[PDB]
Amino acid sequence: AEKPKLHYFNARGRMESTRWLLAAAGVEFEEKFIKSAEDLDKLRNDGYLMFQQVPMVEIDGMKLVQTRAILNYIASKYNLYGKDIKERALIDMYIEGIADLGEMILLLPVCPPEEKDAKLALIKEKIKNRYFPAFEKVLKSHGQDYLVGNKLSRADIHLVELLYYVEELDSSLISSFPLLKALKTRISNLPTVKKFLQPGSPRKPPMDEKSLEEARKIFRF
Repeated sequence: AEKPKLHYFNARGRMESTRWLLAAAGVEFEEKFIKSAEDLDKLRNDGYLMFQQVPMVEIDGMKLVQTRAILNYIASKYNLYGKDIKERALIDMYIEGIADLGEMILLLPVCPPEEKDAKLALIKEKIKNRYFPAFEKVLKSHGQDYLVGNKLSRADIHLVELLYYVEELDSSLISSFPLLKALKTRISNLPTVKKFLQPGSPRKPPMDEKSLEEARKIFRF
């Protein structure tokens, strides 16, 4: 069948968790990078972006926009979304907390510089006091290797992706959560994820100053 095609900037941004999810599911995909304002204008004008924004993923005849719509579909299609309505509820609750914290971290770079130290301070405090205790509590409550249903789900993938970003930000934040460390290690050793973490995969690097400043110019934001 049609191989999924991801339209995004050549950057992590809002497409990276989709790259993680597809790669962890063992699904081949290709990428079409938006290099210029002209590239974005053309996708807009031609009608392929419902709300004039990317990420956009072509999969199974559809042109999907909205990160959560994209991820929701992929997770169902490849059975990473639980076995029933009640398991989806747990997965949804888990990954929405991950998304909330991920949104903060996602936006720290474009945070105005006079307010950036306090944004970071607050982020670190929510990690140690709100989010990391909540997932450690889940893992300790059942002691199993996966967050939900004793079976790999999107929740494990999204969580461990976030754990890598939190390491980039501050290695010490995970130090008092041994079950999160153990999750990160096990998920990273699943063959599909291990390959995704090795060089040459579609996994994207952190944004750097040159790349951010240049893209701020090209796309005026």
